[PDB]
Amino acid sequence: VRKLKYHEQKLLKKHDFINYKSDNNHRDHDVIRRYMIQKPEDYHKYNRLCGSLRQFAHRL
Amino acid sequence: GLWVFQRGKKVAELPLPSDLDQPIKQILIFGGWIVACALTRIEVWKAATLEHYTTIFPAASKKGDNELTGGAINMPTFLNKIFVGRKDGWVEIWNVSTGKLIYTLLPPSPDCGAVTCLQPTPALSLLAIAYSGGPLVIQNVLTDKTVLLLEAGTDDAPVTSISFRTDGLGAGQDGRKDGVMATATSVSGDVTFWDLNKGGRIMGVLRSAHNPPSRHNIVRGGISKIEFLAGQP
Amino acid sequence: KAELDRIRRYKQAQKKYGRGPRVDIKKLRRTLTNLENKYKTAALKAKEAEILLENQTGFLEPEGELERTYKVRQDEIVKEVAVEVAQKKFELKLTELGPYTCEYSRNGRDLILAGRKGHVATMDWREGKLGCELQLGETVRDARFLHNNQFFAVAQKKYVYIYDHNGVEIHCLRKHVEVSHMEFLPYHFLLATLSISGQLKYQDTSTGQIVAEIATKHGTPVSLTQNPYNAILHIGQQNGTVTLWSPNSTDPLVKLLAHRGPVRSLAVDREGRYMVSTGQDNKMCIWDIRNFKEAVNSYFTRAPATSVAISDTGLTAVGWGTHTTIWKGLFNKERPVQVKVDSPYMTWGGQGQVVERVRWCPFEDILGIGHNEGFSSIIVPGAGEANYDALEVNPFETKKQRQEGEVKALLNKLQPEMIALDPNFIGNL
Amino acid sequence: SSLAQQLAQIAANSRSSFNVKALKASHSKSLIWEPRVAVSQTFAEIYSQCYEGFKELCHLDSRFVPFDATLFSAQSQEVDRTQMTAEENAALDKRVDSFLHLVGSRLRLMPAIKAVEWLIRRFRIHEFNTGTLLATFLPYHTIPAFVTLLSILPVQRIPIEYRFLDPYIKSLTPPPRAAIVQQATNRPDLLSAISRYTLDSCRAKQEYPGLISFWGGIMAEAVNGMIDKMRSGRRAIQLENDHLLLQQIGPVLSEAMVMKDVPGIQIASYMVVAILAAKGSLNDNILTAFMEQLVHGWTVDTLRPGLVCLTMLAQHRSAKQLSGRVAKAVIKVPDLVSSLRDISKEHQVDKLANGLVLAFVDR
Amino acid sequence: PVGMPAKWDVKEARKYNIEADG
Amino acid sequence: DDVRHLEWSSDSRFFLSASKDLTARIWSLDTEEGFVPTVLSGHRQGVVGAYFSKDQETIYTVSKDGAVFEWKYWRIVNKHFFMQNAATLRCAAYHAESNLLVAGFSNGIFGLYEMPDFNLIHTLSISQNEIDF
Amino acid sequence: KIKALTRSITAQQAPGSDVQRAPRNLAPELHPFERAREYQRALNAVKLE
Amino acid sequence: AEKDAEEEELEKFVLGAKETFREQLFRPAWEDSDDERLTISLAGATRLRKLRISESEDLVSGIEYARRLRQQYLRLYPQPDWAKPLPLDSFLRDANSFKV
RNA sequence: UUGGGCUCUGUGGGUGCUUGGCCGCUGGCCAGACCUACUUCAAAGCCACCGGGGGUACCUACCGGUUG
Repeated sequence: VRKLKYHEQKLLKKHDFINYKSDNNHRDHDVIRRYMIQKPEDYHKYNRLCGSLRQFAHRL
Repeated sequence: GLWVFQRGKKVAELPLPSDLDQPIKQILIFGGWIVACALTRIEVWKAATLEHYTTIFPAASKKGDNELTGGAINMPTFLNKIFVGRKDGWVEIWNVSTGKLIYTLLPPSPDCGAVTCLQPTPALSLLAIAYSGGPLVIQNVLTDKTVLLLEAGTDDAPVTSISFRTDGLGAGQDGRKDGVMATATSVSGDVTFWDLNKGGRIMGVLRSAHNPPSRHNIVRGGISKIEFLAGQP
Repeated sequence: KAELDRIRRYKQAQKKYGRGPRVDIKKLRRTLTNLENKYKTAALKAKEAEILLENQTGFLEPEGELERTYKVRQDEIVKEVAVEVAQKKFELKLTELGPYTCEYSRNGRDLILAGRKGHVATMDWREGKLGCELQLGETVRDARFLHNNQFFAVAQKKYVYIYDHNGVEIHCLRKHVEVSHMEFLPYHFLLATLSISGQLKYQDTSTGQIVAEIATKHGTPVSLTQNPYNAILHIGQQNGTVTLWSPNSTDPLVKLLAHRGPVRSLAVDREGRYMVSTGQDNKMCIWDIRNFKEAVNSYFTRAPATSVAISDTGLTAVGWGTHTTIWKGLFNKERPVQVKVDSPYMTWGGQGQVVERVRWCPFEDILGIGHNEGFSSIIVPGAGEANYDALEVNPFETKKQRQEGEVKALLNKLQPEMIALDPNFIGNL
Repeated sequence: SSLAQQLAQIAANSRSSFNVKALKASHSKSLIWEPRVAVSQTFAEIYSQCYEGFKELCHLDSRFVPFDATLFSAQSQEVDRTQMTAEENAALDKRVDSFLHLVGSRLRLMPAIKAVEWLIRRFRIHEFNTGTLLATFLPYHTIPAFVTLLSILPVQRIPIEYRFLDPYIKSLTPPPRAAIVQQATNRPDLLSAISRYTLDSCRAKQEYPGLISFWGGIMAEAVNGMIDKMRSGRRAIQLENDHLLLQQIGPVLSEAMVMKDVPGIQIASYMVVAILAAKGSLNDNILTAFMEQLVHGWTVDTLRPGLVCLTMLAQHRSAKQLSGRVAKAVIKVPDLVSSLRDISKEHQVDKLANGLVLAFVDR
Repeated sequence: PVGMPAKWDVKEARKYNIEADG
Repeated sequence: DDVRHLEWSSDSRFFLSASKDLTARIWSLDTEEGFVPTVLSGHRQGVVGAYFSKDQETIYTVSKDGAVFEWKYWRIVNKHFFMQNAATLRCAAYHAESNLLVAGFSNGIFGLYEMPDFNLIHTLSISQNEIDF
Repeated sequence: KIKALTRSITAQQAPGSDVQRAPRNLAPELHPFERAREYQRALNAVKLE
Repeated sequence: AEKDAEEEELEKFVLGAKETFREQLFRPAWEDSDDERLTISLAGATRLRKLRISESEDLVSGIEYARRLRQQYLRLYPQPDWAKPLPLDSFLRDANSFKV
């Protein structure tokens, strides 16, 4: 994957192999790498407990 | 008795003859035959039915020549035949399917005259017959012509175990040619290897592989058998 | 005298290359005699330019009247066959971490061996270059390369993670949960998955948004492959049916009545002419997949075949139980009525290692078998196409040609709405 | 790193190339040229340079006409080594080894290095036959061509014999025969590998006095160092070490002493036997074996030093009179007492003459 | 280090069985 | 594949194996003269039991996806399932003298069925977790 | 008659030159998606024009 | 003669000569009476299915059976090189030398 | 006690109670052998893990339909 040219980039605007929009700006392993979380599954476990706890605040 | 086991438990017996009084030393299965060699007679059972076939009696000249101390052995491509080594120098060729003494071969160097150990070769139609006076003789047995002659045994300590390697390499001072012999002796615990190509030089000896049979010591050293695990180093 | 044979090469030329019936026949009339003469010489110069091809194909022939091809040992092949590919008959002993899924690239230059207890490794197998060996802990369902040998994707216990050439996790795919089978659409950029709960997920691996999720209704899936010709996608369903799919059609697009038990294994030709599957009812049967017509009275396998994989030429590799057999002439493309192969060809033997996935090299004459004790690699002379085309797929690609081929492929990413049965449908009424 | 070890062993086993970095780095190796000049060089060009050199060597000797027929033929520009079955790679390694035995004398000459540079730059003898190529350049281990060999030599396709050259490959300097002889003492794998070479070139009558003097030198100082190792003074250890020494050296000397048509290596084996009876306290039956074989392998050209070896062997033998064949061929010596007086001006001859004349009493 | 022994695995061998000699 | 269950005869001359693949198999101890050892065909998931009667003609076989088949001589005389909402059949025991089949499930419930013909005696739930044995 | 098919990288670079030799097979079993890749090439042609 | 020397000059220079490069690279005591009376059919047993010449051959004597089974013992194990004097050589091949 | 010492490396056994190597296994093979048959009857349903708030044009799902 060379640095794409002018016409190839504007024919490929949404393209990137590395970041996807589903990857959530790689926030997952910014936090994993920063706080030494030895498993990404434990990231997402903590994430869903954050989500349920915060929607409990919402419905309060 | 001759019991027959499988998986650790007995699955058969074997009918010995009534006329038998001798301890029985060589069990040997080939062809469709189970052949046992006692001390001066050979009892041969048919193996497909475990049923007693005949009993082979060797000739006798001086009441010691009938003794059968080299055992008996089979060649690979020799059909219903068995090769016995006597207390004379003789090795006899017996068609065990029909009982007949078909051929007999005479020792080289008639001062050395009791066959202590014999083994087939990885070559066809050649034997390492092994005499009590020292020589290993290794022979054609349908040309009855010697291929090599070696002086392996001491007169005080002859070869009692002899075993070729069927790996296909091992000899030639780097190790790329076959022809590696192994021999041992009931008097020492040292096994001796022979390159076999040009004239069959020695190449080394494991000294005290097992303990030596020590006079005035209580340990029970010595050797009983050498076998190259066939096809393997 | 010889003009008859000229018309014969004209017949074979417009069979292989003419790609259509022919245009039958005022300004339109002369423009289509123009176009038809240019098409005639285009097919005839392609047929004449077939003589410039470098490599010949491998074979082995029964020179006697009693020596037969399934008896030939690979000591005999490795001795009687050239030393560069006698290098390529290698084995690789890995006992401790599960049965080893294997998969090549599409130039054959790299393989992943995934190990179900966790052990996933990406390598250049010819030069012995271990590009990655990641340990990964928990269980591993499937691994596969993406468009190059530069990114790979592995289906984990819960998600599907994708990784760079150094084995560094670029991202976790969360939207695909308990994916059990994967297939990559290469002319698209379209990572397609079956989960364990029967849900196709068609992603684009270039743009990164999932493009067509469709829950198949047939319960849990038990098989999956991919037609290289159509980009349509064969999932194998445990009522006995090979259910044939697409990102567009939310119904099954065509489902075939294959077997009686769960259909254990699937494969299709790269030319997309035929199909071979096998199930619990131990028959292994083939179809003329264009006409959707079972062309051959079914074969049997001595065990339920956990794998099948068919080659760039006609050889099929069925991996059953603990040893795998190859089969030569199962579907002759040039013959109208398909006859049965009376006897196999090159059985790799059973010595106590259950083969978990068989594969072929795409342009080598080797086969990569994926057993519980690791990866074994055997040589079998007939397989692999001799002549490649380095415009499309290059087994010897430098970094310049990797980067150029990647960006040309991204400029020719087909759209997911372009997938159908007959793929030359574009431009009809 | 189990898979790393198995793939590493596949990669070091790999005799071919599959990326363009290794076609260029593989075609780059050369004796004559530089890397930058050797990369961009086709095989018709190298065949022109070399085959000029092989025309020169075909003028200089005469046994190179069959290698014009095979190895330096006009058709051997297009023989890739790695697309050849193992019968073809075996036969081609036979012709390569016989050619290299034949060349190994004239190897300080640029026509010989041109012919060897065609064998390297096409047939990759530096990648397929490194034992014979190190065995042929190893006598000339002081000339700089041996160091160009040590810069094209692949570090992990070298026999374990020859792996002492690793710091000399690493720092490009020619090794001394102190190092060659020292690892020849410790490794019998090395000392046999030299003597497997030199005897192989003499069954085909392709010897030269640098090979003869080089081999006899290494056997000389090497067997000196081996006897100094094998001494222990513990009786069963020195017995077992004497047997091990005879089993190592034994067959090499047993052909070399009898090789009458090469009087050089005949004299070198006389030399090592004289060292062996002199410093090594070998038994009387062993020394009668050396004397009887010395007596059998006998030439007009090796009369005069062989008599000196009879004086050494008989002098260190502990028993009194000789045995048979020794007395018979020493009868066949023409100028006996005069030659033994000329020897006795510098050696001790009296136990040899005593064993002779006592055996003549017993005839 | 070079020349250390490999681990012993059992080498296969198509050996000759003798029950066809009869 | 794996073999989940083993059930003998009453006279201890035949026994029969409930798979983990899909099938059951009927097997001897010594060679009978009109018997070839044979395979009881397709369920959906894989059999958790395969039990004899008293009269050794009809053979019962109980899969994991709820279905229980009756085979005669070797085809199948009547396959019959039963409904269950979110659970799969994980154990089954058959008393051949009193002709009754219990079946414990993944959701803590067991069903109890008199079976010469499919006929529910009873069912109730004992756990919130699966029934193992 | 056991012949495999053998390739070295000599058919990629003849050694002694730098021509990346590019062989090509024009049998349509290796180049799928004629109408569709030429559609996407044509769409990029209009977008670039 | 069909191939002149000029034509072979042009065949060497133009076409290639790997065929000629390859061609230049590649340069009793006793008798048993039983084996007339030990006839064996070869296609009975599975291990003897594979030492007959053609498919339609069974009736094989003990002599011919001995020859085929010799050829297969050579096939599993070819004949060794050792099976086809000097005082120090005799000293090395004598085991009276190597004592304690 | 006619050498010793550190360090590093390799191989084999051990670190859980001893029932064989392989297969298409009630039998056969470990030198293998034979290779491609046989067929009356597609499928029973349910369930099936994406973090929180929010948008809904297009696609998809589901619900109610509408003509043709």
